[PDB]
Amino acid sequence: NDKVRFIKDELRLLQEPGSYVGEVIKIVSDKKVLVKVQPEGKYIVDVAKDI
Amino acid sequence: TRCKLKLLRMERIKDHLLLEEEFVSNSEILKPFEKKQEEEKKQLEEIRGNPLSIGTLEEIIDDDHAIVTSPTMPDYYVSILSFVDKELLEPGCSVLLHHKTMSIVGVLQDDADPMVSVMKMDKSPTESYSDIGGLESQIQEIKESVELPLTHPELYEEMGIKPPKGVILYGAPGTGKTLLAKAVANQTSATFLRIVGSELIQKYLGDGPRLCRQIFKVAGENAPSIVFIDEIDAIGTKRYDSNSGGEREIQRTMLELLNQLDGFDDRGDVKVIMATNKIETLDPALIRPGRIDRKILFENPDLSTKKKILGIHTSKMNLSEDVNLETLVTTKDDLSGADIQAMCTEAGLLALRERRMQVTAEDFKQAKERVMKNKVEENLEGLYL
Amino acid sequence: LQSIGQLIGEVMKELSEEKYIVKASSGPRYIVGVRNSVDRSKLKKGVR
Amino acid sequence: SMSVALHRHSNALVDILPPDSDSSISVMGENEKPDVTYADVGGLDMQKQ
Ligand SMILES: Nc1ncnc2c1ncn2[C@@H]1O[C@H](COP(=O)(O)OP(=O)(O)OP(=O)(O)O)[C@@H](O)[C@H]1O
Ligand SMILES: [Mg+2]
Repeated sequence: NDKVRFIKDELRLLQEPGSYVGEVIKIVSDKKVLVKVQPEGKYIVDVAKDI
Repeated sequence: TRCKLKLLRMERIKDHLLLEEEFVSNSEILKPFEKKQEEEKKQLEEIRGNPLSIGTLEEIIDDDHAIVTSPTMPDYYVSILSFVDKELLEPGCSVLLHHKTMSIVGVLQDDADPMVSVMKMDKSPTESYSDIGGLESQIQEIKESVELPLTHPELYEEMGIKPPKGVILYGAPGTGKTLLAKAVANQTSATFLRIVGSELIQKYLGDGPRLCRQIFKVAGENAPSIVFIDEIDAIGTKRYDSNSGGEREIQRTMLELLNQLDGFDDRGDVKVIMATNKIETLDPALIRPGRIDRKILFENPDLSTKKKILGIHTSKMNLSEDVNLETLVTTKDDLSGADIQAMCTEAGLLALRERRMQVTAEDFKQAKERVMKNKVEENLEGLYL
Repeated sequence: LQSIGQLIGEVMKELSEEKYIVKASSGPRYIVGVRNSVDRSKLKKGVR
Repeated sequence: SMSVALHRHSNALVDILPPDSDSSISVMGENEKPDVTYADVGGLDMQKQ
């Protein structure tokens, strides 16, 4: 039961889509931050529920 | 004791009072959100969304539209929308575009860039006049040009000639022109922008010139101003490769700067400081002699000058009671203040090596030996003998 | 119209008999499979 | 840091590659010398040693 469950849970992470990676340049006044996405351009984007 | 007590009195009441007033106000604001406010904030979210892509506003077309250029390679014809209008915008400002369907949904940047942050400074310079001490005659060419029309432009009007316009710091390394630029701008009482011209070089296209343009816009808001473009020599004329290039953008940047010298209105209120190693490290294509005014020629400290410079350094240096200033000056011949700076530091290193607190006269000779070492010339007695 | 175009690369390196490193003209390097139809005797490194 | 495989449509790390991969080809011909041996040499016997 532990083993079969894990092999399926890692598969579930693959199927659901990618991620990227930025660095916060500054904080803006709508509760969003100015990120520079390192391999592309900038995007201004909302905080998490843990952040 | 009592001088403490009085300051203590004032500083506690002002800080503390303020904290309590801020602390209450965050609640007093949030409780009512009825009527105008809720409506306003709600509309602004709806027109917007998430994520928002940075943009730049190239121009406005007079039909409530605009031409914008994105960080992605495409450029786009968009509608002007939201609370931000074309009256509230101005060209060359960074603007928020909604990702899915490109339209200006707002602004929060308001022309804030990582180049804009480095250029900004509206505070007084760090060095004051004769920190920077001495090259007095050199200051007595920079001050004439830079301080004087800002202070009273009147003088030139009564004289009956056009005011000065810019200065070109050029000539010897190691005279501190990169420091000197600071010294003067303090004295005048004016705002001091500082930007390194190496950061106006970009491998992206049309970006080079945008960065040059931001400088004069800022300069005009905070006028009177002295703008230091540090190292115009570093735009230079250089080339990265000639088989994959890099030497196109250099020209377009150099050009955008020659135009706003005169072309940002005939004013000595938009002063420039151009520091350069020599003029033949620049693009040889140039604006005429009076447009840049006086070219300020730095040369080697003479015997008197390097006493001054040396003296500054050694006061800072601790535990040198066995050193006499004059004798250092006797043995040495004319040299930059740069090499005096090194000799004093090499002399701490030697005395730290030895493990002895004191710094001797004898010590200093060893440091002279090290600095002078590879300057040797035997064709001096090749001609003389 | 029903046959459709095809993509060119070059065998960048042989990974396996049945796996090849190709470098696409479009852009990205790929690991591809080998069809029944193409024989592995034809496949080798550096061939188009 | 070395080369690795990512899925085409899942865009994730599913599989690993040797670092040997994605580097210069090693002899563009076949590796070894054609029928030419120490017999064919004819030199230079010492220096070949
Ligand atoms: N007038 C001065 N009084 C005190 N110290 C000085 C003075 N002039 C120069 N120095 C010293 O020498 C150092 C070298 O000067 P600086 O860095 O400004 O050089 P520069 O002439 O701009 O050269 P480059 O050609 O590399 O731009 C200063 O950092 C300072 O320590
Ligand atoms: Mg300098």
